[PDB]
Amino acid sequence: MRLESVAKFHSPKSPMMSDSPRATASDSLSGTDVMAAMGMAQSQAGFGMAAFCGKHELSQNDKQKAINYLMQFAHKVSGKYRGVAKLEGNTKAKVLQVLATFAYADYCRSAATPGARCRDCHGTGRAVDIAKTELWGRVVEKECGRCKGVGYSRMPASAAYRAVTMLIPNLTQPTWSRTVKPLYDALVVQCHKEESIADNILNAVTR
Amino acid sequence: GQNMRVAFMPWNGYNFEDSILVSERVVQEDRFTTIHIQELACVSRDTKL
RNA sequence: UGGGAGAGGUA
DNA sequence: TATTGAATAAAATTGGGTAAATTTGACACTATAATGGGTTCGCTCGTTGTGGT
Ligand SMILES: [Zn+2]
Repeated sequence: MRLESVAKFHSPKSPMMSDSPRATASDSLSGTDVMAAMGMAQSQAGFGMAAFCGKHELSQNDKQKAINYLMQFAHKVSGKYRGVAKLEGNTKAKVLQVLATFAYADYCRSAATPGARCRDCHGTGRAVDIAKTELWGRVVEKECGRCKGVGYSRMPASAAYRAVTMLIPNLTQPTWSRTVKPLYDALVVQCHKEESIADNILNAVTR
Repeated sequence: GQNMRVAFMPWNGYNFEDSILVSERVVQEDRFTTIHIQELACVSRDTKL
């Protein structure tokens, strides 16, 4: 909708290659007032802006901001999950830290993650069926059967499980799926929710 | 330039280190008012698009 | 857009 | 009266390979005779290495 133009604007100055430049007007916007509007829209909807900049690897310092906001949300929301609600203070802080970091890395994982692109489709998730081109004449496409359309290898949730059972050893996989993993999926759904509400507030500001 | 009635005296530090204090009648009578003509251009070029 | 020369000038 | 660990089946992933498309890079266009190039200074002063009786 509105947010990805700002991610275009976080780059350095790229060289132009065209004819007569410099419209010199206020047709869309400048490049500094977009950052000023990001500043005006930070007192509310800062979670989604921090998560979006951490996801798209522009301003690689608000990854820790997004992990801290997710940790605060998990501290506020942990009173409805039976596996985490009985633990003691610093141990519950450390399990919330480790599953917040893994949930944020799962939200961040797209086809630009190093070691995550599909082998066949090279990320596009769209290969050409040769038989339908031979019978139709025109060029066709299909779904990349190895990646199954998404274009990248998804993050398995058991990585957080392996990283928490170095700290909680007596927590096996069935109770991990029963009363811990809903909190992890709640964290990634909260990341997507905060990014959507930040895009909504950005579009409300720069309108 | 113009011939200016000039007094040689320090005036409250307003001519401190090679500074000049000027009456408002020199600005009213428009004595040192200069005209500055400036040329802007606009070229209509043949873009390949 | 934005780089390099050359010339002159101000403190 | 639940909840949880062992087992489990289905689905996603992964490393390897593989036959078949397909892309890459290189070529290719032909006869009278013809046979060794155009740059650079009044533009001071200290240092340092390299070469020389
Ligand atoms: Zn694929």
